[PDB]
Amino acid sequence: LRELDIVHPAVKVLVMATEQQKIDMGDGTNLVMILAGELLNVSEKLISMGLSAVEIIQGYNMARKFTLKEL
Amino acid sequence: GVDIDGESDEGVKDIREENIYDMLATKKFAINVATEAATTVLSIDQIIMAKK
Amino acid sequence: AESLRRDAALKVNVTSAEGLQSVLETNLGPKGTLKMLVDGAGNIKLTKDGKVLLTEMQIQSPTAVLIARAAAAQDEITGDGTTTVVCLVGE
Amino acid sequence: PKAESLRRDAALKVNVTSAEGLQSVLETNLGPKGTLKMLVDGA
Repeated sequence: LRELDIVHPAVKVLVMATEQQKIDMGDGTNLVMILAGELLNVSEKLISMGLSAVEIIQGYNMARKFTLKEL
Repeated sequence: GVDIDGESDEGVKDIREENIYDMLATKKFAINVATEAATTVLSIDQIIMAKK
Repeated sequence: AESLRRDAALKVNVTSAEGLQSVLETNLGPKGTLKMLVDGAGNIKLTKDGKVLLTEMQIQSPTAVLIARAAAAQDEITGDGTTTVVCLVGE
Repeated sequence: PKAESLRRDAALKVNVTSAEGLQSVLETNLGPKGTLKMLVDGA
């Protein structure tokens, strides 16, 4: 991702998110890229049904606090 | 866990055998970054660019 | 004779207002959406504020130019409701 | 993943547009102040 310059924002955010994991920690660079990429793949079923992307974000925010509490 | 072996074996191993675990700083920090990464993509319904 | 008939230059202004409002219709209130601004040098600027949006885009249509220029004076005084003013003009 | 997105509404807008052109022609003969239509079969 460092040698390949990114233009489209969706991939560029994942590149900037990789630097967030790489600078603060020496492990988990592949954990962020794989997990964040699958969240958009499973979201295609909700986008198809007609659920707006606004309430989709609200669902992940409520699930994030429930996940961090179980960790 | 998940079996990482390259040879056919019945079942899977245990975490205590190879002592393969994930750190809290690696798992907890990766969740907050992954959620914010997919949020920006879902928040963009269109792009605006100009001529260079 | 060759007289009167059609003013249809109004149709361009009406269509220009619908296309401009449809872009800012996506982002409103706390439920709004994020947009990208590219200056051509490779800088990706992600901001929901319509004040920075209208300055980074260059529209050839004169209808959207008057709306963008008039919105700059309101942002220096009111400083809020940049998208709201645009949605009221197009609708 | 196949597709399900919209009912797309497009076949309905074509039906409305087809009725707009039909009324616009036929509304000219309405009332005593209307206009008289002519038909030619080619013969």
